Amino acid sequence: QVQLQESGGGLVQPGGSLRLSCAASGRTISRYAMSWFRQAPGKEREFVAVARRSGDGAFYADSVQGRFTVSRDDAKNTVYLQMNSLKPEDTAVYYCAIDSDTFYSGSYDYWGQGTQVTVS
Amino acid sequence: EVQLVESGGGLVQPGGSLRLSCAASGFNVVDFSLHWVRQAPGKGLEWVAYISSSSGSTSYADSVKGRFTISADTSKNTAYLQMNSLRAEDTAVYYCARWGYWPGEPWWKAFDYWGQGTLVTVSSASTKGPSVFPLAPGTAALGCLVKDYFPEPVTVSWNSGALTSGVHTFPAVLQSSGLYSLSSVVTVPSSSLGTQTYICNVNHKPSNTKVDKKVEPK
Amino acid sequence: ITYVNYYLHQPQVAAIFIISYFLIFFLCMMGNTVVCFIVMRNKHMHTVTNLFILNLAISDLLVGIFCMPITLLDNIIAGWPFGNTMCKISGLVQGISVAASVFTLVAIAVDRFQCVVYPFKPKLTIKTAFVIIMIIWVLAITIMSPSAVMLHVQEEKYYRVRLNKTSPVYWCREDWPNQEMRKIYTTVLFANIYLAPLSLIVIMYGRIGISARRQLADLEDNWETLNDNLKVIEKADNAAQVKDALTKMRAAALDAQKATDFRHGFDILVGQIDDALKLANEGKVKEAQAAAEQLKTTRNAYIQKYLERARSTLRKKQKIIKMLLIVALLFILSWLPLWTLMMLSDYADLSPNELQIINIYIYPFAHWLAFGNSSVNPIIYGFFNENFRRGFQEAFQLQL
Amino acid sequence: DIQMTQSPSSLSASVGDRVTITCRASQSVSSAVAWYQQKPGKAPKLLIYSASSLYSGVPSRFSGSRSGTDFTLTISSLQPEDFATYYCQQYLYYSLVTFGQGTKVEIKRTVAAPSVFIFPPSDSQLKSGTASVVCLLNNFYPREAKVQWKVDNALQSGNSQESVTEQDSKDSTYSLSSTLTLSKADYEKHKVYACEVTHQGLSSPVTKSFNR
Repeated sequence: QVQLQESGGGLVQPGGSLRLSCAASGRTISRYAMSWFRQAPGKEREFVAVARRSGDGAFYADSVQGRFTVSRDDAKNTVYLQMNSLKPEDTAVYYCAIDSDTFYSGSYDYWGQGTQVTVS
Repeated sequence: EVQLVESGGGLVQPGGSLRLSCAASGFNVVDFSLHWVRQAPGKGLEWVAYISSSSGSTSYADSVKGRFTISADTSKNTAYLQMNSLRAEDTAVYYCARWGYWPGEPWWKAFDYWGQGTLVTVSSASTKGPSVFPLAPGTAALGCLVKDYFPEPVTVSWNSGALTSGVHTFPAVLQSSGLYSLSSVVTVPSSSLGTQTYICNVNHKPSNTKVDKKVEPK
Repeated sequence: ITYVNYYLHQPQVAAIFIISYFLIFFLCMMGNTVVCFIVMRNKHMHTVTNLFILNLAISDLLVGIFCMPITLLDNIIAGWPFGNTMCKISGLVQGISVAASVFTLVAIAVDRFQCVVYPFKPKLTIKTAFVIIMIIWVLAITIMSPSAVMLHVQEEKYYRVRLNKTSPVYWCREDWPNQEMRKIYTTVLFANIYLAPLSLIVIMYGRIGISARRQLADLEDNWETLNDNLKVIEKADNAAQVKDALTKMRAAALDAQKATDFRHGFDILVGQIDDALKLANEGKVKEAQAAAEQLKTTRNAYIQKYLERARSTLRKKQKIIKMLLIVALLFILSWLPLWTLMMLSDYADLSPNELQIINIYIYPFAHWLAFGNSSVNPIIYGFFNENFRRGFQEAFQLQL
Repeated sequence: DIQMTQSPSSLSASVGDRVTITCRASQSVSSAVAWYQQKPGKAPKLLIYSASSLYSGVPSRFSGSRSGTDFTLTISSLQPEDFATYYCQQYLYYSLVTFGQGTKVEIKRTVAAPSVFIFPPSDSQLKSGTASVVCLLNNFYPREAKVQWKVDNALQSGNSQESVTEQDSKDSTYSLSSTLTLSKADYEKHKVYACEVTHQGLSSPVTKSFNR
């Protein structure tokens, strides 16, 4: 009974920068962990990053490590994926996800439609 | 140089008796209070007892009151913790630590020097050898299960130590029967499965067994 | 082509103007003279803060001698009767003293911030205060020497003053190459001298007020934790809550001792809490209460005197800070009309009638308020210190 | 009785980071708390005493401070030898000592999903009357994966025991092994045995199964 909507995306030249943002409506987020996944044409829902609860770290995949940064604003119940230096390999549909486990076991149940990020 | 040395820790049956000795060198036990602090395997530190031989004041944790007795003999400059009616949750590594007397820095420096810690194990299990079983398998995992052995120490190697890449030997987990179980796995290329033979050599010194089990694909 | 009499103002308004200027001049002279006499005569007075107060008195004396009578004679007479040298000396001295006063106030506030917020730090010595005063004077010299070095008296041909000798009027104003440089210099001086020190002094005095109040609150809480838990031990029935009461007493005793012979008394008190704690651990409460009842003897003989003396310094320290806050606020409030009038006449494009009203009715009043501030500081010092009141009586009795 | 809560138990950090560990005391003890460092297999070492004072000989990067009943330890530059378990003790009286729950500072690393393998019991083990199936998770960094055993789409509890290795020295990644033990009679009843793994780096659970 809880959904979550994602914004951002579009056509960006190589080396550009995008700030995606997923806001979840119907439930609180400060007690959970918000992850970002990527699905490219012919690729099976690759993990991008994850922001744990405040006071816990934010972890990234090796492909996006050092370039992407996942911020978390609990006032609006939203999480941002600031993408920098967008190479053409980042062209994919980006999904947000919220795992129902407070121990960060990775139990993803609510995803959303995702936003298409095309780089040339 | 001051030094706390613990001794006497050993395997005992539940409800048995043990006597830990903490020998103090460098300093005199008259000028410091000696504390016993235990850490259970996989858990955190917890304070057990203390003695102050200057005033002979002893105190114990609520979990060990009436079951542990702490004494301090200053002629030999040592402390003793007699643990009788030992339960299964008393198995832990016990450290003897030194806490000075009020006032001033010696009191404010709490537990500045510890001992190396002696491990006590309280279980009714008997010494028995392990039963090594194969775990038949880009890359594939392949290992052996070493289960139903006591006491804890056991060593597992692969190809007599020739194979060390990708080898994971998981920590032993205490079974419901008081024995121990362990798994030693290794990730090897799929091509090596058909040709190279893999053997895990398991040595259990307390039971004096050196069974080596070869693992094959199916 | 306009003839103007030697005297311009009406005799009544001129009389009230000159009498007000003479009143503030006499007040400044008397106050600064008695302050200097008090600081020099009594050796116990000499401290870092009192040395900066003496520096403030010297700067106010410089204003009173080289700025106030000259400005009064400039206002009563048409134009500037004095030469260019007198005008440049007056303006330069006024600027130097303003900068010196601001920097001395900042140094005083910084010293009291170190004294209150971080009392563990060593107190500044007299030599350090003296070299700080010297570098403050050097900074004032190097920041407002351009006003003196670049100045001139200009002759205005359209207005001629006569008594029966007619001569074109003269006026001394900063003849900058363009108004842009004058405006930028005035704005940067306003930012460096008025605004930034205002913010620093206000925020630092606020932080001092926070720090000063917190110290006394914890001292009272620790004292009342020891006192009320002692009554608990007397009325306690079993050994579980005697241990709890003794546990609360021990933490308060350790905390109170941390607050800055005095530490020795807390060494004895904590040891007796341990002595009562051993008896409580053994199980029986009756002898632990007896050991706790002897803590009252050391509390009265070693802690009551500590608490009353520790309380005393705290209260006395606020009054000095409050006085320094008042003198800083009155300085800032007195110089606010001058700076805000300069900004309004420079940035806010007003009507020519508005500028005409500003020059006639607002500029002399703001100038008087800033100059009258020099006569305010001695009043604040005398009314907020009993020591200065004693100095006032001693000087008056000696000279009268 | 004086509870000492050390909340930031999990601390993933890299070399050069400034890590902070907070500790909350139930009662208003004075600045009488100590911070100890314990590396695995060794005794604790005194790092901080009196809640602010650095012990002699320990590196100056460690620094403790106190505000109210909140005591915080800080490492300004996390050297590679600063990865250990840190304990927060309160020492108000000799008989009143309560350590904290301990915080394990681990090496920050990129997320790796586990590689999941399943091993059915050997027939040699079946000759003994017991059958232990084992599911292995290989090389996953965040030690938060969850393994669930399904036997004919039935989830069991109380019969699966798992052990995870320490962080690897080479690639700083964890490895886990979960063993589900059953009797031979209880093993021959069912034919399909599966281990299903959920990881924070996994979009969907990885299910490895075998038919008996």
